[PDB]
Order: sequence, then structure tokens, then C-alpha cells
Amino acid sequence: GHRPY
Amino acid sequence: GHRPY
Amino acid sequence: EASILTHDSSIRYLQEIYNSNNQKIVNLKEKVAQLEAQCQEPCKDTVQIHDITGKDCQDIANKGAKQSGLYFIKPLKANQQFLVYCEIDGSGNGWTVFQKRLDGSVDFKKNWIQYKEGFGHLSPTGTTEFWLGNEKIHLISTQSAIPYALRVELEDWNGRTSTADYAMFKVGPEADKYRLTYAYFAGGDAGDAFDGFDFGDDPSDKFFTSHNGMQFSTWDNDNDKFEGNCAEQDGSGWWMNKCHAGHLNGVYYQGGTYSKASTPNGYDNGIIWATWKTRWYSMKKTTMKIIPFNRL
Amino acid sequence: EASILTHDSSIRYLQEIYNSNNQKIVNLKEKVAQLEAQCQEPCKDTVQIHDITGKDCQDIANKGAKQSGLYFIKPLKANQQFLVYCEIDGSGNGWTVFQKRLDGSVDFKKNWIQYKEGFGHLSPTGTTEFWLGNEKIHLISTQSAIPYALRVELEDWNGRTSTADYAMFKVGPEADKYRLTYAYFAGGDAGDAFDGFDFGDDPSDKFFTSHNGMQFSTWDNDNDKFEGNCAEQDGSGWWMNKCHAGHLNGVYYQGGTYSKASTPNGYDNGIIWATWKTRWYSMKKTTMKIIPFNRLTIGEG
Amino acid sequence: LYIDETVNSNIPTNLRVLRSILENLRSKIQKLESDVSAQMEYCRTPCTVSCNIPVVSGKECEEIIRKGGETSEMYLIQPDSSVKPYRVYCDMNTENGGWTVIQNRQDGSVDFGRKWDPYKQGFGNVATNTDGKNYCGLPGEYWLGNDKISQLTRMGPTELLIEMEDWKGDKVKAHYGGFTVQNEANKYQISVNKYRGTAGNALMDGASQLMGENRTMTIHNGMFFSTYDRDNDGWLTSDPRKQCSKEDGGGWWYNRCHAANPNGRYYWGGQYTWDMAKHGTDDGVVWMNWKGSWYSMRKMSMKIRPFF
Amino acid sequence: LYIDETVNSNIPTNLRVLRSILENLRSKIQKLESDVSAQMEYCRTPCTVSCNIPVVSGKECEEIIRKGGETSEMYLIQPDSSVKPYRVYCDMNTENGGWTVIQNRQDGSVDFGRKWDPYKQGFGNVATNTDGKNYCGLPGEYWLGNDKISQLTRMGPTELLIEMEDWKGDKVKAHYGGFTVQNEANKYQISVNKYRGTAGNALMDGASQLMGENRTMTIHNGMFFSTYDRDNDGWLTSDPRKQCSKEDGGGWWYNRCHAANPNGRYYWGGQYTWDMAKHGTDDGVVWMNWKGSWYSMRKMSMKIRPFF
Amino acid sequence: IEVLKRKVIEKVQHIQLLQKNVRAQLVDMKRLEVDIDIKIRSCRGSCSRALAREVDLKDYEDQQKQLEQVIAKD
Amino acid sequence: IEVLKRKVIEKVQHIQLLQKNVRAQLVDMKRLEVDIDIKIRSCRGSCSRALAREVDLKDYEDQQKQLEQVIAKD
Ligand SMILES: *[C@@H]1O[C@H](CO)[C@@H](O[C@H]2O[C@H](CO)[C@@H](O[C@H]3O[C@H](CO[C@@H]4O[C@H](CO)[C@@H](O)[C@H](O)[C@@H]4O)[C@@H](O)[C@H](O[C@H]4O[C@H](CO)[C@@H](O)[C@H](O)[C@@H]4O[C@H]4O[C@H](CO)[C@@H](O[C@@H]5O[C@H](CO[C@]6(C(=O)O)C[C@H](O)[C@@H](NC(C)=O)[C@H]([C@H](O)[C@H](O)CO)O6)[C@H](O)[C@H](O)[C@H]5O)[C@H](O)[C@H]4NC(C)=O)[C@@H]3O)[C@H](O)[C@H]2NC(C)=O)[C@H](O)[C@H]1NC(C)=O
Ligand SMILES: *[C@@H]1O[C@H](CO)[C@@H](O[C@H]2O[C@H](CO)[C@@H](O[C@H]3O[C@H](CO[C@H]4O[C@H](CO)[C@@H](O)[C@H](O)[C@@H]4O)[C@@H](O)[C@H](O[C@H]4O[C@H](CO)[C@@H](O)[C@H](O)[C@@H]4O[C@H]4O[C@H](CO)[C@@H](O[C@@H]5O[C@H](CO[C@@]6(C(=O)O)C[C@H](O)[C@@H](NC(C)=O)[C@H]([C@H](O)[C@H](O)CO)O6)[C@H](O)[C@H](O)[C@H]5O)[C@H](O)[C@H]4NC(C)=O)[C@@H]3O)[C@H](O)[C@H]2NC(C)=O)[C@H](O)[C@H]1NC(C)=O
Ligand SMILES: [Ca+2]
Ligand SMILES: [Ca+2]
Ligand SMILES: [Ca+2]
Ligand SMILES: [Ca+2]
Repeated sequence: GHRPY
Repeated sequence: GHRPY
Repeated sequence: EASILTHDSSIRYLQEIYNSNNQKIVNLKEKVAQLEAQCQEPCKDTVQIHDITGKDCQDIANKGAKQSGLYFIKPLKANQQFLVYCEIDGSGNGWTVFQKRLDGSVDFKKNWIQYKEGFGHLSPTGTTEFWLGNEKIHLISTQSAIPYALRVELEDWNGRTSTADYAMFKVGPEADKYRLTYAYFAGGDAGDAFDGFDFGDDPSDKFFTSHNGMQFSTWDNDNDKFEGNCAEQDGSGWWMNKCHAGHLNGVYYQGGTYSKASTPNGYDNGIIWATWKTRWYSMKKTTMKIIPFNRL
Repeated sequence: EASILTHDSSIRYLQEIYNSNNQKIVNLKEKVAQLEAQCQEPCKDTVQIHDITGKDCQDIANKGAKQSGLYFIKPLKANQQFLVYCEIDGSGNGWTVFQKRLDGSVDFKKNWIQYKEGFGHLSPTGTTEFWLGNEKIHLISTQSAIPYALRVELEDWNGRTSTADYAMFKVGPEADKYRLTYAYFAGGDAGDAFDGFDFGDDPSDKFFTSHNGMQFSTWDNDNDKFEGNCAEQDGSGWWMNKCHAGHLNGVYYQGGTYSKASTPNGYDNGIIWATWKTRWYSMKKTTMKIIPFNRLTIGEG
Repeated sequence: LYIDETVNSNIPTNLRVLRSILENLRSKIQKLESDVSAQMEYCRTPCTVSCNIPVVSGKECEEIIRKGGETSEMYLIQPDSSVKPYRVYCDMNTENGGWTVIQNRQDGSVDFGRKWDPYKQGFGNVATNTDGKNYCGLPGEYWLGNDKISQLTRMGPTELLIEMEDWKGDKVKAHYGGFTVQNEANKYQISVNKYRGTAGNALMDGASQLMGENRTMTIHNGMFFSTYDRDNDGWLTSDPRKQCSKEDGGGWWYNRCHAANPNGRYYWGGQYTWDMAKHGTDDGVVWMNWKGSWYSMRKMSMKIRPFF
Repeated sequence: LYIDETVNSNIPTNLRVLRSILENLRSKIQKLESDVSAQMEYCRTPCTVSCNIPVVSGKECEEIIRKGGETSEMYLIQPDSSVKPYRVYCDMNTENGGWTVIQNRQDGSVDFGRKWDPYKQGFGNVATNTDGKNYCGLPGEYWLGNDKISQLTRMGPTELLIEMEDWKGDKVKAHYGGFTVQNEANKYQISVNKYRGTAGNALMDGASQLMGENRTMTIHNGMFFSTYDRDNDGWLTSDPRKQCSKEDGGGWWYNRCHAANPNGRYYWGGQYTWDMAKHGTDDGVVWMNWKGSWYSMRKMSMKIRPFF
Repeated sequence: IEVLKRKVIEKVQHIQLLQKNVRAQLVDMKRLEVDIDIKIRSCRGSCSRALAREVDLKDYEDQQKQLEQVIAKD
Repeated sequence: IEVLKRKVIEKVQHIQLLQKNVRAQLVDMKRLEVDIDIKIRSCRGSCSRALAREVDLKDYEDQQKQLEQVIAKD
């Protein structure tokens, strides 16, 4: 689970 | 030694 | 026609049961936080370490300490304190045991190193077979010019225990193979077994089974007065010579009393205290305390 | 006539000198008794025996005593005390030597019984070869549970000396052939010759010339680790093995040092201490003391 | 036009559904209340565990084994003279034997969603009993004190083993012959290199299920340690709500946010969807690389040991 | 009526006799005065002797020899646990060897005319050096303690040897496999029996140069010990001047008086008449049975030893 | 006069938003099931005992479809 | 008339007794020669040195005959 821009 | 009487 | 205005009157029930739902949920999520905080602690470990680290257990009782459990100590010469099950009789003395025998299952057929660093496990209660470790015992009796003592306590499968005190007790550094030596034998209703009890074989024994001055041997380290790596011949470690005349690290024979046949090869060993019981009678409980000489 | 009246006057002279004689004699016999008393005493014996009998010389020096002469001690275990030349260095210690070698005229080629009872004589000055006695030595090193130590001090025809101390020293009972056996080797600038010195013959020696645990052997008593009674071969008594690796009772060779040819058969003996001087170098002075471990000698002070 | 008739036909059917769904919840809820209340009562009496401290000791686990430590139970160590000896769990079996366990999961027995201090100090149960036997050979989930963990590594070369397994049994792991976490003064950084083993280099190469900016933003290596009590993530944003640690409940070396989330939310079964996560993210101990963002392991462990 | 002329002829020759005789004496005495004066000056610095005590020790000489006592020097024994050990001389060569010398004469180096006490305690020189040699091999004349002599004999059977020799060399001796002197309480009686050897059984058979009452009164066997300090002789007389001991200066088991006088007046040369004796009797170490009432030995010695 | 075409749609709005609110309830609910379940487990390393209970995801997703079956068509 | 026969013998008694007096002196003296000698030897086991000296018994008994040669004279 990553946090995009 | 002896001794007479 | 318009008559159906009745069903919409059903809506109240849904919205209402719904609110009750949303409401309880907040009251419920609210209680969950209470649980996370209430129910989020490490289990309780019966075993506890006490502070007031000292030179030895006798300092701990010198610096207060009235309970009997495990403490940390750090001798002057060395460093890096360690654990040591003490024994405070409250009378104002705090024994420091480095070897205790009970249960029977712990084994002492460990190599040299294993004996250097001890083995087994200590316990607050005091019921658990263990062997501090030649290194520990060394430094504990080598610090300062203050003499020490040893109280070899034993008990038969009867119930009657005996004692044995030896003054100036102290084991040298590993450099000398942890040679064990003292000055004399104090009291002891168990008898002086470290003197060399001559059972009945050869005019030797006496001048062969004594342990004052000997070194330490193990299944893989022979430093005894016999090429015979005794430990192999037996099944433990000690300051052999003829060998044992009272070494209490051998096998723990359940119920005490054993024969020449009970061994794989046909020799003898096991917790025996010559000057107290037969060369063929295994103990039930053992223990080696140590306190500086001035304590009595 | 009546003229002769003169010779009679001469008599006065005789009774007068006779009177002097008798009077003088009385005064003389008188001085005689004065002489009998004054001069009538046993010779003055330079050798003297002190008191304060104890357990050993260290207990003597523990109950006063400061002089280095002969005293009496009586071990707990045995009975009947016996003379024992001490050696109180005054520091507060009192050794109790059981063997000494100087002169060289005293001999050691003595049988068994002779060694069990000791031979030679003891002296105040402390100059006279002698071997206490296997029996005494035992009773001394065994009494109580107190360990004893030994200091094999020696000296060369140079003048320098070396010591050797061993802990837990102590000789078994006759029943075991006064077996010698200690614990470990302490200090000593003379070398551990009791540890068996492997001169240079066979991978043996080291595990053949050590005297730790050996029994005592004599000209007519063999209790060593070799069939050939070393005694007879050598000419002494010791705790033989391969044999001696430093025994110090062999013949006292004048001047020190000797050859394999100086002996009838061609063997070697004499007070030697492998770990210090060649196997062919006899000593000039020897001595074996003994004090309980607890004492100064690698103990305290 | 006449479109009205559809009201008596459509609205009712929905009313039936809502009634079913809504009423089903009320009971569903009263059901939970009973549990929470009940479980609550249980924690009024904590668990008891007794662990006889072995006599044998040393600095780490490596020393112990080379000191006669064959059995794999909890020991007592002291990697420094200026620090109190503590308990720990030594694995003396897995590969060579002598690994110092630093963290472990296996049943969710202890929640890892703690504040910062707990993670600095250390929490969990070092070890539990072994079915009667006086000593403790069984693990039990925990996380030894950070300061210790840092202090451990910063005193000689070290390496790490991160084994794990799904609910199918299949096991895998990572190996870094170079592990080092910095002191509390440096937000407990984590400089790991020298990868090995098979499972996914999701600790220094980011995640495999991504590419470019998406992937290179999930490398734990060189990051700081964050907790929902203190944010040190690589996620730069002002919304207090948006923080790696708060999203995926738990302390870790997050970085917007993870490629692997040990110390997460130990879920059951093994699988789970977004509509279950506490925040709606993908919390819970997941390696993702070996399995995927939607799969919390059955067992997750880490252990250290010197390089030599 | 003329007999007077002889006064001038006879008296003069007489005055010549007294003059020479008397004058000869005034000088003989002046000669003695300087001697006693000079000798007196001598014992102002007593004799020195260094006797190193041999290590080997026992109760009597018998034991010592069977304990490696070869050489015949003096030794130190302890016939009893309740008695101070004392030096003594042990003969280890004469007849089997191992005799405990109790009395010995050879040069009169010491006066035996001592009182009673000196006789109970002991006196003389036990042994002297051997010309340079550190130990004491040579005897020295003495008389060990009576109390010891008695104690010795009263603890087991005993025998006695009394050798001696004239000034010609000829040697002889007496043997008594039965010897026993009571304790001071009983005046050190002396009950000896079982004679042997050749020299004269005068100790229980009385002299040989006598007959009847004359001889049968000189049997020492059974008598008490007397000294000119205490009279215990078999001579009953009130005149304190008439006492065996005084007559013949020296403590012995007298009895009106002797047939043998050990411990007497060591006369030189060997022969001596009545007009020499201190009292005008027959004092001096003489056995009479082998020599005569007028022959002082050259070497008189006694020695005891266990029976069996 | 307003009775002909009007009464039909003007009235449905109250149930419309409510129809959406229940969904938001399910989901907000579904997580409780989970979070609570997970939290219960944390009580093993603390609470003497731990309550054992089954979590039903099925029923939820099942009811979800019912809510999803009734979307836009009014 | 007291001069003829009387003066001869009445005067001799002074020397007659003295004559007997010396015999005792010699005898008493002789014993001293012996006693002394014997006593001197006593110092050997007490006095540093021993004064060795011969004792002349010949001279005495030689003078004893002069005394014994002048006996019955009256
Ligand atoms: C047990 O042993 C004793 C020995 O101790 C022995 O004693 C006997 O002594 C004599 C000798 O047989 C006997 O005396 C009795 O019988 C005599 C019979 O008459 C004649 O005797 C001669 C020789 O015997 C025959 O040949 C004739 O045929 C004839 O029968 C009789 O003489 C005796 O008379 C005396 O009676 C009493 C003593 O019994 C006495 O008081 C009277 O004076 C009277 O005179 C005689 O005795 C005195 C004193 O005892 C003598 O006088 C002394 O003379 C000496 C002179 O020198 C000598 C010496 O006597 O020869 C030399 C010695 O060698 C020397 N010895 C010493 C002491 O070292 C000394 C020394 O010179 C002096 O000490 C220093 O001067 O003495 C001396 O001057 C004395 O001072 C002086 O007093 C006379 O010698 C003598 N008469 C004369 C002039 O010749 C009497 O009846 C008995 O047989 C018996 N007497 C006793 C003591 O009982 C026993 O017989 C014997 N018994 C047995 C068998 O067991
Ligand atoms: C690095 O990472 C970043 C991000 O991690 C990557 O960013 C990418 O983001 C998108 C990823 O999907 C990409 O979208 C593109 O591709 C879409 C795929 O479709 C293509 O194929 C079809 C084939 O028929 C074709 O018709 C179509 O033309 C495409 O070619 C495509 O759909 C995208 O089009 C969009 O264009 C723009 C955005 O660029 C918008 O204006 C349009 O609306 C259009 O739709 C998109 O936007 C929708 C509206 O916002 C989204 O939709 C769904 O929205 C859901 C929201 O609904 C709830 C809610 O809360 O309201 C309801 C419910 O509760 C729940 N659903 C349930 C029950 O599951 C969801 C749920 O909570 C969330 O899913 C949680 O995550 O929320 C919901 O979000 C759902 O998931 C959406 O599908 C939707 O985002 C999108 N439409 C669809 C159908 O996908 C567009 O062309 C981009 O390419 C890319 N970003 C861009 C534009 O640069 C990045 O790719 C990566 N880079 C790399 C390579 O490293
Ligand atoms: Ca062996
Ligand atoms: Ca042999
Ligand atoms: Ca952030
Ligand atoms: Ca009388």
C-alpha cells in the first residue's frame, strides 16, 4: 500500500 | 671391703 | 388510488432502528478503546530479579535484602554482573548457591566449556538443578583478601539433611584450570569428604581421593591425577583425582542407592558423599553455598 | 756440767713450724671443699633443647620462639614428641626442615627401617646432614585437614641458591610405603624437577620421572615404578620411578659435577635437580623445609 | 403523464430490504456488545507465565550457543556493561543456529498498534511455557526495545533473517548480512544491505508489484521509525490523518508507506479486502512481494546475529 | 751413775731427722698451695662440648638399634610418656650391641663422691665430641638419674652387664639377666639375680677373699642406696663417722660395706695401700674378686637392656 | 390539482439518501467486526483467558449485494 | 747432786712426742696428696683445662722409714 502523488 | 664386729 | 399513504408510515421504523444502530456503534467503539487500554499488558512473570547488585549475595543482605531469590552481582576483579540465586535466612546472612541438585533431570555430562559458563536454570523458588559456572565461582571467591566458605548441604531419601563447611574456599582462574583449594575443614555432620575417604581398596585412596589442590576435569578435559578422563568414566565434571571421593555431579539415581551394574561400563559415580553415606548411595538434594569467612 | 741446756731450746723451732703446717693444712683442706663445689659441674653443652612444644615448628613460632634451633613437637595423630630443627626467619614463620645436606659426610645408603626412623643428627647451628624420618614426616604432613607446603632449597659450588615450593605436600602412611603426593607446583627458581624432566632419551621421561604419587624405595625395599630397585643402583632412598629426576640423597660429590665413570657400574646419582642443573651436577647444600599452606609461602603474610 | 403507479410497486420492495439489512445489524451489534463486555471481564485477571532464567548467559545468542546453549528457549543477555540484562528468545536451530529473535508474530496475541515509547522500550511476551515443562521454549510475539535493537547492531557487524509463512505452510525469508538501526537520537534509522534468500527484496528494492516513482517510494532502507504517536514517514503531507503509521496500525520504518508491513494487523485466514482495513488502506503484516498487498502472514519473524 | 754422755750423741741426730722431714713438708705444701690456686683458676671457665642429638629415638638403646641405630654414639630416649626425654649413651657394639650405659668410669673426669640428691637426679658427662667430628661418640663417665634407673628396670624384665679392665689391659665382666632397682620410696633397693660371665659374682655372692659372716655381709644384692648425705647401709652403728658411703666416697648399694666399689675414688696407676684412702679404708672403684681391695680399675662400666 | 403526475417522485427522496446511509453503515460496521476481532486476540498476551468467536464476512457481503441490488431505478 | 744420773732422760719427752706427732702429719699429709690428685681430675669434666701433675708416693714412704727408724729411743 503506497501513497501516490 | 667388709667390717669386723 | 391515494389510499396507499400507509406504507410510507413504515419508514419511521427503519430510520429509528437505524439510529439505535449508529448510536450503539459509537458507544461500542467507545468501549473498544477501553479494552485496548485495559487488555494490552505483558503477562505476569512469576520470576523476578531484585536490585541492590553487590559484590556477592552476602553484600545484598548487607545492603538490606531479606527475601530469597535471584539477584545480580558484580565482583571487583571482573565485570558484567550476572544472575545468582541467593539464600537469605534472614538471620542476617545471604548465602550464594552455585550448584543445586534436586529433580534429577538436568544432566551434568557437559563438556569443559559448558561447565565454564555454567548450565541449567536458576529459580526464585529455589527448585531447579543448576551449575553457576567455573568462571563465576572463580571471580566470586577471588575478589579481595576476604576469605570465603562453602556449605555442602545434602539430604537422603529419608528426610535427614547434613552439612559440611570449608574455610578459605576459592577456585583459581581458568589459567590454572579452576583449581579448587582451601585452608581447612570447619564443621559438618556429614563428614569431610574432600579429605580423601579410603574405602577399602589399596593403602592408597586417602592420598588419592582428596580434592584440596586438584584441578577441574570434564568429558573433554583431563587435568586429574589419573590419565583416566574421569568425567567419561563417570558423567560429570569436578576436581577429580582417583577419582571422586565425594563429587556430587554424577548421575541422580531415582530413589537413591545403586549397584555396580546400573552403569553402562561397570564403574561408579553420582551424588555420593563418602564420609556420610555408602559409596553406592545417591543423594536426593544437594547444594553448594558460599559466604565470606567472617560470616560465622 | 749442766751446760747442754741449749739444744732443748731448738725444739721451739720444730713445734713452731709443725704448728704452721697443721694450721696451714686446716686452711687448705678448707679451700679444697671450696674447689670441690666451685669446680664440679657437667660440661657446658653448646647444643640445647628449647621448650614450647607444639604441633610442628610453625606452631612453635606461633607460641613465641624466635631462635633457629632444635625444639620438640608432638603431632595430634601420633604420639611421643621428637626433636626437629626449625628455622624461624623471624618474619613470623617457622619452617620445620626434615632433611639437610652440607658437609657430605653422613651417608644415605641406609636400608628401609633406617629411613623410616631417620638417621644423622640434628644441630642448633643448623649445620649437620640429616633425614628426619619417613614416619615423622608423615605424621607431620597429615595431622588435621591443614595442607602443608614444601620448599626444596639448594645451592651450588658457586654460591647461588634456588627454591621450589609445592602445595598440599604430604607423605602417606607406611602401610602405603610412604607414598609422596602433593597438589600443584607453586613458585620456584630452581625448576619443577618433581614434574619429571625429559632429559633427552626416549619420548618417555616426562611420564616416567615424575615423583607425584610415588612410593618410597630403599636399598632393600623396592616400591618404585621399575623392577630394578633404584636404591641399590643409586645408593640412597627416595620416591623413585624411572628413576630419580632430581632426587637429592645421592652420593655427595666433592666439588660438584661428576662423570658416568666416577661410579663402579657407570650410572649417575647424587643430589641433582634436573630443572636447574645438569643431570651430572651434584649439589653443595640441600634442604627440605615444610610449613602449613595457610602460612606466608604463597598464602598471605 | 400517468407515471404514478410505480410508487406502490418499487418503494415497498426497498423497504423490505432496508428492514432486513437494518434489523440484521441491530442484533449483529447487540451480539458484539456481549463479547466486548465479556472479554473485558477476562482482563481483570492477566495471564501468568513462569520462565526459569537459564544459568548460561552472554551478550547475544551467538555467544550462548558457543557456550553450551543447544536448546532453543528464552535466555538472558547483556550486550553491554552499561545496560540491564534482559530476557529475549534465542532460536538455536534455524540455519546453523544461534539467531537472536528481535520481533515475531504468529497468532496476534499482542497488538502492535502501540505508541512510540512502547516500541522504544519494548513490548510483548518474550516467551511462554512449554506445555507443563518449567522452562519457556515457546515464542509468543513481541518487539524487544528499540534502543536495544539499535545498540545491538551498532556494536559489531550484523545480519538479519526475516522468515515467514502463509496459511498454506509455504515458507520463505530474507537475509541481510548488514543490518543496523541507529540510536533514538536518530529516529532509529535502518540501513540494510547485502540481500539474499528468496521472498522479495522489499526492504531495499521496494515492491515488485510496482514500477518507477511508485516502487522507489516503498524502500524501507534508510528510513526512520514511525508510530501514530510520532510521524517520521517519507509521506510529506500536512493532514494529520495521513500518516503511514496511522493508516496501517503499527510501528515500522515506514516510507509512504511500505513494501512490507511487519508489526501490522495480524488478520485471520490470510486474505482480506480494502473494506476491512481499519482506515481502508492495507494494514496488517504483509510482505506483498511474496504474496500481495492483501494477505497477512500466519507467522512473521526477524532475528539478528554477527557477520564474521 | 754416769749414763749422761748419750744426750749429746743421740738427740742431735734426731734433730737432723726432724729438720729434713719437717722442712721437706713445709715445701711439699707450698707446692700444693700454688696448684689448688692455679686449678681453682681453671674451672672459672668450664668445659665445652657440642653434642648433636641423633634423630633416631626410642625408649631404651634396645629399640634404637632395631630402628637403624648402627653407630655407638649417645642418643636421646623417652622410656615413658610421663617423663622428660634425656640424653644417655648407648653402646652399640659390645656383645650383640644395644646396651643402655647407666654408669661408666675411665679417667675420674668427674667426682662420684657426691651427695644423695646428685645421685637421684644424675650427674657426670653423658658423652663428649669425637675429636673434630660433630657428633658425640666417646663416653665420659656419669651416673644417669636413679629415678630413671629404677623406672627403666621396673617396666619390663632387665639384665645388666658390668665390664672393666685393669691397667694391664686384661678385661672381664659380670652379667645379670635380672636387675631391678626400686623407686626412691624404697631407697632404690637393688635386687639382682641370674649371675654369669667371669670376674666374680660379688653382687650376690659376696667377696671371695672372705669367709662366713665376714663374706656374707658384703652381698650388695638386696641392700639400699647410701651416700655420705644419707645412710642406708647394712652397717648398724651410732657413730655418724662410720658410714659406708663416707668411708668410700661415692653412692652405691653398700652394706658394711662392699665387695665391689663402683663410683669410688678413681685411683691412678691401679695399686694403692691403706694409708692413701681418704678415710684410711679401701675406697675407689674396685671389684676385689678379680683384683683385690687394693686395686682401682682403669675402666668400670655398667649398662642395662631388656631381657627376653 | 397537483395529484396527476407530481406525487410519484417528490416523495422518494427520504428513502433515497437513507438507502445510501445503510451502505455507509454496513461498511463502517464491517470494519468493527474486524477491528474487534483483531483486538480480542491482543487479549491473549494479557487477559487470563480469551473469548473465542467466529467472524461472519459472508453475511455482510451477502447483505451488501442486496443493498447494491437496489441502487438507481426510481 | 741432781746432775750425775737425772738430767739425761727427764728432758727427752719434748722431742719423743713431737716425733710421734710428725708420723701423724705425714700420714695425714699423704692422704692429701691422693685426695688432691683425685679431685683435680674431677675438673676434666668441668674445668676448661686439667692441670696434669704427678704425685710422689715414693718420697713419702721413703721419709716414713726415717720416722720408723727413730722409734724406740729411751
Ligand atoms: C673376720 O675377718 C677379720 C678381719 O678383719 C678377722 O679378724 C681377726 O683378727 C686377728 C687376726 O687373726 C685375730 O685376733 C684375735 O686373735 C689373735 C690370737 O693371738 C695371736 O694372733 C696371731 C695372728 O692372728 C697368731 O699368729 C698367734 O698365734 C696368736 O694366736 C690375737 O692376736 C688378738 O688379740 C687382740 O684382740 C683384739 C682384736 O681381736 C685387739 O683389740 C687387741 O689389741 C689384741 O691385739 C691384736 O689386735 C690388735 C687390734 O685388732 C692389733 O693391733 C693393731 O696392729 C696394727 C698393726 O698393723 C696392721 C696389722 O694389724 O698387722 C697391718 C695391717 O695390714 C693394716 N691393715 C689396715 C687397717 O689397713 C693395719 C695398719 O698398720 C693400722 O691400721 C695402722 O697402724 O694393721 C696397727 O698398729 C693398729 O693400729 C693396732 O691397733 C694386733 O695386731 C694384735 N696383736 C698383735 C700385737 O699382733 C685377738 O684375740 C682374730 O682372728 C680376728 N679378730 C677380730 C677382729 O675379731 C676375723 O678373724 C675373721 N673372722 C672370721 C673367720 O670370719
Ligand atoms: C503510479 O501509481 C498511481 C496510483 O497508485 C497510478 O495512477 C493511476 O491511477 C489510475 C489507476 O486506476 C489510472 O486510471 C486510468 O486507467 C483507468 C483504467 O481503465 C482503462 O480501461 C478501460 C477499459 O474499458 C477504459 O474504458 C478506460 O478509458 C481506461 O483506459 C481509467 O478508468 C481512468 O480513467 C479516468 O480518467 C480520469 C482520471 O485520470 C477521471 O477524470 C475519470 O473519472 C476516469 O475514471 C477514474 O476515476 C474514477 C472516478 O474518480 C475512479 O473510479 C472508481 O472510483 C471509485 C470511488 O468509489 C468509491 C467511493 O468512495 O466513492 C465507491 C466504493 O465505496 C468503492 N468501490 C468498491 C465497493 O470496491 C471505492 C473504493 O473505496 C476505492 O477503490 C479504494 O481504492 O470508492 C473507486 O476509487 C474505484 O476503485 C475506481 O475504479 C477510477 O480512479 C478511474 N476509473 C477506473 C474505472 O479505473 C484512467 O485512464 C491512471 O492511469 C493513473 N493516474 C494517472 C491518470 O496518471 C499510476 O498509474 C502509477 N504510475 C506508474 C506506471 O508507476
Ligand atoms: Ca584415562
Ligand atoms: Ca624396582
Ligand atoms: Ca509524514
Ligand atoms: Ca649405718
